[PDB]
Amino acid sequence: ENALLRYLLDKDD
Amino acid sequence: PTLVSLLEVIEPEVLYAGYDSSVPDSTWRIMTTLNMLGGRQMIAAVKWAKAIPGFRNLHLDDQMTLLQYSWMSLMAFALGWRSYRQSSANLLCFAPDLIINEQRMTLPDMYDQCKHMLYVSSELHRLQVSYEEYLCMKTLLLLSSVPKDGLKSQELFDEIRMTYIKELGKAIVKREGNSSQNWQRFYQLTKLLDSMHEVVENLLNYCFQTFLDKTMSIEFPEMLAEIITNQIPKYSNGNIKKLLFHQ
Ligand SMILES: Cc1cc(C)c(S(=O)(=O)N[C@@H](C)CNc2cccc3c2cnn3-c2ccc(F)cc2)c(C)c1
Repeated sequence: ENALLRYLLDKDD
Repeated sequence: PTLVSLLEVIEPEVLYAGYDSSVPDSTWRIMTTLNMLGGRQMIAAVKWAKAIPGFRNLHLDDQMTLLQYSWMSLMAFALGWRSYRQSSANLLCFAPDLIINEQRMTLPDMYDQCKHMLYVSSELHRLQVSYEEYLCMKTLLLLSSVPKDGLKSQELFDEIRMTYIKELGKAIVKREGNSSQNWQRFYQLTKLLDSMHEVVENLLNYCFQTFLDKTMSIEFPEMLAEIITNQIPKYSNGNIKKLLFHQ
């Protein structure tokens, strides 16, 4: 569904 | 470290639009550039939110929800502040290489799109809003809407939100006062916060129209396409509770 936002929140910064 | 100083240090860096001012202006060109710029501001907004004390403690679904509801509120508020700091006119300072000047506002449909954001900028100026008050208000804008049935971590959310309402209180007091003048200021700043819902509703009407009408050839980057796609059904099904300070 909201793949990109989910990735950005889940990934390490 | 104070809570407001933790909000200060995570302030996103200024992004450039990549706007070639040698080539002439057009509304479509400015709109297209602002949409591409907007996606980059929103990728940076995710990084920013993750560093807000308390935010990462909410359920991942609530993190997603809050960013998707508040995206335009955050952007118009950040832009209003950036515009109030650089002007002294006032103009819309989207990027150092893309300011919506006097001439640009005479382009077809530009003014109608700009006026609501100009109201935000003119209000921060009129109220002489400080750096610390703005930082507290901006985080509060991220926490300005919840779903109809609330969040997964609603109890924690309400605690985090109270903490930032108190944080706004502390910034208002730093300029005392005093002290019915403090009540007057808290009333004014939270009244501007409440007015952001109306500002955003008007911004989303243009945004949703240009996104849905493919014959306009108005491009949105993936980050925004995904936010818009998620938000359009939520609005049509009344799945939004806009939190208000005043009724
Ligand atoms: C003038 C105008 C207004 C709107 C509201 C639209 S739209 O169709 O919705 N599309 C939106 C996504 C156009 N992009 C933006 C809207 C609001 C603030 C924005 C951007 C892009 N960058 N910033 C921004 C700049 C500085 C800052 F400090 C914070 C954020 C467009 C295309 C043009």
